[PDB]
Amino acid sequence: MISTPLSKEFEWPAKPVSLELQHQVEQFYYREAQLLDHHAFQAWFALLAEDIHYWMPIRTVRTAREQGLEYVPAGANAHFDDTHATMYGRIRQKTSDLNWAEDPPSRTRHLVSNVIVREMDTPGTLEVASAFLLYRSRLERQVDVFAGERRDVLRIADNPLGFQIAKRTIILDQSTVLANNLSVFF
Amino acid sequence: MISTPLSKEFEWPAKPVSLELQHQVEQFYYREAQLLDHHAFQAWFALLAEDIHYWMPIRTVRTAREQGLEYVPAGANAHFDDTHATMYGRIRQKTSDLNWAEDPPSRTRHLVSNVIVREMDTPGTLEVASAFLLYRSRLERQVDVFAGERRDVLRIADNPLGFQIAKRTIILDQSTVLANNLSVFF
Amino acid sequence: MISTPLSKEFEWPAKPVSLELQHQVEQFYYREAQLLDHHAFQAWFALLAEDIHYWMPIRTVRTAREQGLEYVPAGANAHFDDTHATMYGRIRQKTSDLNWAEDPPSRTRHLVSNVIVREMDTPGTLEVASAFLLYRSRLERQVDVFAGERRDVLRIADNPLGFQIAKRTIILDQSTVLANNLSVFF
Amino acid sequence: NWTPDAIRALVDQDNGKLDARIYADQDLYQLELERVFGRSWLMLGHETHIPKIGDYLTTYMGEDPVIMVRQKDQSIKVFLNQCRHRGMRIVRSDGGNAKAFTCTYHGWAYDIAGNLVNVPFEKEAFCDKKEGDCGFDKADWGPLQARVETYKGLVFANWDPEAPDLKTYLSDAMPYMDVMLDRTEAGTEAIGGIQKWVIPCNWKFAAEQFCSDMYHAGTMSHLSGVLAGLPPEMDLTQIQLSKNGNQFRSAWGGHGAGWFINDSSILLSVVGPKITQYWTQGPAAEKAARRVPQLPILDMFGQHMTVFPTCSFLPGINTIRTWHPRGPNEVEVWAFVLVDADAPEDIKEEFRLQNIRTFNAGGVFEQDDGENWVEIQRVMRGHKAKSTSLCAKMGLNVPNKNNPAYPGKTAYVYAEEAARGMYHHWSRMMSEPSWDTLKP
Amino acid sequence: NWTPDAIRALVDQDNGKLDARIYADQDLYQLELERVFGRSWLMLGHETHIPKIGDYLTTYMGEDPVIMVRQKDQSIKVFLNQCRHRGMRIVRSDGGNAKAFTCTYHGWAYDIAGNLVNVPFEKEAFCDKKEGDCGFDKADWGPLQARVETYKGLVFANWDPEAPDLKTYLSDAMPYMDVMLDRTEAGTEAIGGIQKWVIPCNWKFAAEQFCSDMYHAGTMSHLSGVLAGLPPEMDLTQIQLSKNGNQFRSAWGGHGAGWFINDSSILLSVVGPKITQYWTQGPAAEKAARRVPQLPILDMFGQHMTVFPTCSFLPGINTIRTWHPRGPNEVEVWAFVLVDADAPEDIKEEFRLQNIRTFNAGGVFEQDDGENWVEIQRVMRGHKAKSTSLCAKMGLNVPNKNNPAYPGKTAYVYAEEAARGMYHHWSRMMSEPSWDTLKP
Amino acid sequence: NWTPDAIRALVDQDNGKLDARIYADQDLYQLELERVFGRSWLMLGHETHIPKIGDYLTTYMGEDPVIMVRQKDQSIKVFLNQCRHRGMRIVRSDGGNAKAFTCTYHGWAYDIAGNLVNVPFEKEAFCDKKEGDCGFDKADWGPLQARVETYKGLVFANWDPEAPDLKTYLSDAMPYMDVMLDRTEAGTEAIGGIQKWVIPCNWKFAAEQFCSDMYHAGTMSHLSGVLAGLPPEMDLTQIQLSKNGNQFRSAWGGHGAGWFINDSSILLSVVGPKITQYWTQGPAAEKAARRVPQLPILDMFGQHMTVFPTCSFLPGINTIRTWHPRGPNEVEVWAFVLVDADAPEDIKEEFRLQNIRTFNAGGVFEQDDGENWVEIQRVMRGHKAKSTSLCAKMGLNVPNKNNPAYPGKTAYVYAEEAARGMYHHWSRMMSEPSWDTLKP
Ligand code: FES
Ligand code: FES
Ligand code: FES
Ligand SMILES: [Fe+2]
Ligand SMILES: [Fe+2]
Ligand SMILES: [Fe+2]
Repeated sequence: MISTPLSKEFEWPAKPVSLELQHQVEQFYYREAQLLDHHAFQAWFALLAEDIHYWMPIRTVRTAREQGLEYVPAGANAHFDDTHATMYGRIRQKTSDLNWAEDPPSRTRHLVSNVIVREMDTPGTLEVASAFLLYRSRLERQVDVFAGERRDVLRIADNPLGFQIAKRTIILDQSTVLANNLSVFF
Repeated sequence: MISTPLSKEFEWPAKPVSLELQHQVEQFYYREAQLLDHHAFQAWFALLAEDIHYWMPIRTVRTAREQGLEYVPAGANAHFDDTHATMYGRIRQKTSDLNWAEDPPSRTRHLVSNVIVREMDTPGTLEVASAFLLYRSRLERQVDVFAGERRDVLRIADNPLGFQIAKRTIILDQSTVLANNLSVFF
Repeated sequence: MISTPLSKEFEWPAKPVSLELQHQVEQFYYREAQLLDHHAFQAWFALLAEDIHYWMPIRTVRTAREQGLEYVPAGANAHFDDTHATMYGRIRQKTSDLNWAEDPPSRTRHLVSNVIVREMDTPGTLEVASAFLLYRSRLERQVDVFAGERRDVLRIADNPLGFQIAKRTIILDQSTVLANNLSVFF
Repeated sequence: NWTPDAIRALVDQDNGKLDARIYADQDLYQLELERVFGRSWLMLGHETHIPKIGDYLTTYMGEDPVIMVRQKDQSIKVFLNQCRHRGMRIVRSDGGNAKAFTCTYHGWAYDIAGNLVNVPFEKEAFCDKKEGDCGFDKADWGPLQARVETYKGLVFANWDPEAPDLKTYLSDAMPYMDVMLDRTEAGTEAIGGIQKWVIPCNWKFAAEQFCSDMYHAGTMSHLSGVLAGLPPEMDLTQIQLSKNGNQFRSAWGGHGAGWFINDSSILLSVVGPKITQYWTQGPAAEKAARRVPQLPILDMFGQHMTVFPTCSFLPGINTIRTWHPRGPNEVEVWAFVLVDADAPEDIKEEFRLQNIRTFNAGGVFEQDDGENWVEIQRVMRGHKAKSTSLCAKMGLNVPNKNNPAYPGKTAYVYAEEAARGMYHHWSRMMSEPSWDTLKP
Repeated sequence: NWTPDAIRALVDQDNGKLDARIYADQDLYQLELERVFGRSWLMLGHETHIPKIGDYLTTYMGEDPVIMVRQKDQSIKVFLNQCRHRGMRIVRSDGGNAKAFTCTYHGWAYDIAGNLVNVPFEKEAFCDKKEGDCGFDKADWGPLQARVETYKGLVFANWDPEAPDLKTYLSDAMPYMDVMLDRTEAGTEAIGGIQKWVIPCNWKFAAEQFCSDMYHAGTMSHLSGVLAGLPPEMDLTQIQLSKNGNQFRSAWGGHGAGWFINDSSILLSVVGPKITQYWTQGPAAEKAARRVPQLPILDMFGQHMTVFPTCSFLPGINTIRTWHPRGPNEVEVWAFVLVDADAPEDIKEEFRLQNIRTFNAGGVFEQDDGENWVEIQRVMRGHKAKSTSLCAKMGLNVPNKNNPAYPGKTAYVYAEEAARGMYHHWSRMMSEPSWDTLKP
Repeated sequence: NWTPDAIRALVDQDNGKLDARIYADQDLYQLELERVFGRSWLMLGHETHIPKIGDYLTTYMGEDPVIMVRQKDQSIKVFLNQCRHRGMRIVRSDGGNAKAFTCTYHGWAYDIAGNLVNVPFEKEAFCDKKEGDCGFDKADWGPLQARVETYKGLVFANWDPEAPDLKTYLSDAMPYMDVMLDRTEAGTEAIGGIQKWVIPCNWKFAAEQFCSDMYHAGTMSHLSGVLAGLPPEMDLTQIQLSKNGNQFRSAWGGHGAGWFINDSSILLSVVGPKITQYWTQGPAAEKAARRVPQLPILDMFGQHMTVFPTCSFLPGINTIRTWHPRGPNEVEVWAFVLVDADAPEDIKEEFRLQNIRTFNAGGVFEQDDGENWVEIQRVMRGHKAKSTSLCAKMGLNVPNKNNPAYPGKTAYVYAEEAARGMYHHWSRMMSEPSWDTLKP
């Protein structure tokens, strides 16, 4: 369900999807991560649909009775809140050779697991949750580890990967961002 | 084999199980992790069979000739050693809003992989090994990473997830516990 | 493609391989990791083909115009660069009870994911890329985390695991090695 | 350790030189916690963070955790987030609404004013016949309070009873702040969501950049950031150099601002054409110019500012943040976005989205800024590198760079006059024990 | 640095105040390693950890790694786990059985007594014609030995030849220990498996809690822990308050204990009805009461205790642990479970399972205890917060709270008398250079 | 802090004792950065790392990052990798070819000589009518330069203008170096790929081992390493003990080497039969013996050496590395492999492959070496353990262990004479302020 609270578990379908569909979605994600982890930024950006909304909300620390305030809501400040146009600009920056936070470039690994797929009411459209571990290291000794969950809307697509990303929401398992920046894509 | 030493590799079946069974077991584990990582503790506890034994032994450091002393044995001190009744109490504590180590709550991610399934001699019963990475972060800056192996006995079950956990043994890849507590479930 | 640059993404096949083959390869990798993580070094070494080449190149830090210098090339210094004979010696050292860096032994977890398979032009031979997270802890408090990518050539084999490793190249997502040694296998 | 004379020598504003030790030395850092953060006015948040009675925000003064909380009389109080029994954090959330603050260790409870009002077992364990008759009086055991003053929406706090009031401390800098804070009778409001992140550098690199350093943006640092904002048909070959502007050094206190004049392109690259129009033309801009008459605000573009020591912002982009220090080698950025409370909602939404795009942990301008500070810090671990004499000469004794259109001391947009006053003021705070001499 | 006068001022037991610096200051921590851990009796383990000749346990005295090892004559020796050639750890395992301890760097080998007995190449490289004839004598190069004494099963060690013997140091506290350690002629035994974990807090928070702080358990800290033990049909609304009990302050040395009287519910929530019955009724309880006649042990419930500086336990739950210090801001807990050696095995199994459930890294009581210490520590990073004057007044000059049924100085179960003596004793150890004055 | 007298007492070469504090004390470490690394000749790399004009290598002198770069006149310069404006790292890559080094913060650009040659906006912001007329002169703001000298391929650098030249500093040690560096008129070359890794130990453990410690290899440390090289049909029961050889202590400066005599098995286990033959027999070996006539080089096997403080290598295996210090408790190893430039390519390929197999972060010899240093370091966190008096007596006043075949002072292969001179030299550097007395 696209507007399930991020504090709430994913609304998986009564029974899991077919093996074939699980494999296609996983294989898509592994190819996406290859592109990112090998800094294929133009090729990665081609996977973003023209109507993409890519968002990563801020997470706050709350005691029991104010737990519904954990997530800073849509329409307020956020870590990412992007369209196809702004993501394009980010990609121009990343491929410019003038992005000093990425020059020299980070070494990343996007491990993809816990993939749960839901078929939506439009044929060719999926809602997918997955867990990630993003390892980033750069320069001599810097290491940042990010973990969390991605909830996507994927659309079947005529490209060589067979999908585009129509929506991406990233749950990051941090409140204070412990890295010095978010100069990598999730 | 349920009593294989934890120091020894998993006794996988001569040939891997069917794709369909692998998918059902993986999908079960991903739903379990969703429940934990979204603090759905009542729903998670419903997955524990009435005869559950949930155990995490202590691991010690030994030189070559005393390597069979690595694991503190069953029947001695341990990190967890629980029944359906004691796990119930833990769940009452976790949902009380008075569990100060979890108030505010930890941010966790349970990544599930390396799932190896074995069909047991009772129909509907499986022995499953898997690897985990448990990421936990809380308050401003605290991060604990746990890695290890789970060996479960799963039983097919009429619940909406289709299994219950009849046994869980957790291998943690630490001797000294490096976190200040074990206030999360594995 | 066996000589794709390590800086470049994996050359996956136009469409993913069958479910059955994906499952066999994943299941092989999970058994391999079980052997390593339970220090079954003789059994693990049996998985290395007689013509194995096991290599882990050095990664360097470069600004934009000297990015093709990132990887120290084949034929130069490296972290591993091994044959069946040298790997045998490493295994003798590991099983001797005189390997002080491994006495007492490290606690490892090899998480295997993002498995992408390519069928090669010889029947029974595969090129496989995967992501790894290698967790290592030892003695009281030491923890090293390694992440990266493996690119293998696997051959179908009459052993109880059904494959041997004919080539292994490891991409490590570090330049400076942050651990005090590389006393574990990838 | 460090004599006043030894400390003053680390900064030479007459010859334009800085000793690199100021950014790394641990002993100097502890003296900063006492002599700078201990008695400076520090920005904690915005009144709109705590609109209603019992609303609170937890944040920091230096490395001390404090609670900022709206009182029954609409006043705001600030006190240390530390139980007076054994030191436990009283409040464990980032913010919310309270009727009371209770310590979870032994259950000592505090009203929203910070007074101790409930001690479990007081009657059985702490006194004989009536409260206070054996030497234990709850009135004695409240957490330390700070002085609190607001300036047009911003909440500042200061521990030191002897320090000057807020406006006195702000010296001649208030009009420059007003460019952002006083454009409308409606005031400003904070978009919800304070973004917090950790940068392994010294606070002074970040404080100085927003005080005095437009240079880095007019040269190398933000080429790719600017590029990110251009349409596909344009490249960096079609962006003109920016060379005209000024900077301000406050008469007292280390404050600084700089801006471009009569060239909106710096602003356009960050905030977009919709905000640029709002900032310059129409009723809102007209009213701003009436409200800040001391400055030609409609001719000013891409302004930066620091209110010493650690309150920094960019009027017109409207990012604002406090640099919380975390030793000599680390800082936390706590940033949020301000908008005029009566701006059209399309304008508010553009401020929100352009801010995330640019001056944010993920932003296309900020990521390159921090990468610079982090690399400097790493190098200063070196023994030779930590004692280097650094050049703060830019603009020093360079004549005819002031601008009589602006109040106070001014210099070129590419200058280190503001920066020199920042370090000169740091050295005063660090070497003069009493407000007797330090006050304006 | 710190004068004796400067150190004594950090603790005022007459006015009931503590300076927060005691928990964070690094310089004070190094003086603690010299003046407290360097000459206190420290708990290393239990005789049953090393039953047989050549059995050993590696553990710690402060931050020094030591080997505790059973000798041929059934004595126990303790010596530094450090090779005298270049410093390598001699023994790399947590425990086992040895005939010899060999250093893996150059192969220097030590007998189980800690003597150096084999130097590779001694004849070719270290002497001329016979061993020792060029100044190298193996007798000279054994690792430092500690004094070792046991008290009813517990093994304690002390480096300082001038310190008082163990029982003298235990002052008037032994009966309180006996409540756990001397219930039966059979003695106690340790369940196998020492659980070890790392808490980022100062050792003194944990030492003090088990010395003197029942307050936190009678208020807020363990509500959820108690709740975890209740049947589905009950909630916290059906648990009565606990208000009756006492605490003990040792005459010398900083030791402390507290307990509830004639109310077994504190005990019942942690240990269950089977252990509660065993502890109170039947032949085992009767024999205990004969063996510890100085105390009304069958009326005592949920006792806590610390033997200064870092040996803490809960008689009747029977968790016992040492707090190993790891700088001012960290500790390791090394805990194990003791049971009467002749208890029925169903009783032993209930002790084992209830201990894992409650006072364990995963336990439903312990997790909330540590969360408190960790948050205190974090706050003390602040500059104001680290110098706070904390309230240790509870019970101070509150009359008629002693209990003549118990030996030595007593006060209410909710009191800080034990705690005041703990810090008073710390300040003595920290400020008095010689046992000449420090000894009882 | 530390008086010269206090420092000299930490090392007794007459009685053969070392104070363990030398390896852990932070205050001593900072004095090492000033008094040892600040004025010693430090190995940075090999001329073949930077063959062509504009080629550069970034590396370290102590904890200072430096650029080593080939000049237009084929000279090599070394200067601090730090911008003189605000301290940014000028060069961000490990190595490459440059025409200029530009700081990315404000765009200050440096030629390959380290001179400042381009300041953005100099004309508008830094002067009035012409460059330098307001006190800002680019000539004033170049990064600190080091003295640079090469010795047969190796590039060394030194900050101190008053230190002795390179060869003078090398004392009587050059022939021992020549065993590796001067075997052929063709010189040596470095195989590409510097391997870098982090070991949590003190630099002196590693410097000393390669200076003086064959003992650890003739005893326990490398049993499994040797075993790794044996054919399936052999085990450690068929490897003979090695007992014949010598070691060298330089006349001045702390340098050391050791080797076995007329027994090639130490070498064979590491480098294999092909390299052993090349090292001993045929035209290349014959020419080496003519080129290093001061030593019986064909009788020497498995040599180790340190050029004080941190340049270490193994002639015949041909691993070479610098130990960069990272506080008292950490080091980085930066290692590479040297081969005679005119060796047959099959020989070069065998050097390459055998080196990765053995003396490498993954190598079967190195992993066990480091495990030793790391465990020592961990133990020295202890308070008693950090002040231990360690035995450096081996060989002390043991007569008739020298070898007149070799120049300078010699002793047995299993000895600590070289090691004693290393620590004696450290104590001189640490306690004598001026080259007036310190120079040879
Ligand atoms: S520490 Fe707050 S009530 Fe005790
Ligand atoms: S360090 Fe123990 S024998 Fe050398
Ligand atoms: S810091 Fe290098 S040009 Fe400014
Ligand atoms: Fe900037
Ligand atoms: Fe407690
Ligand atoms: Fe060695």
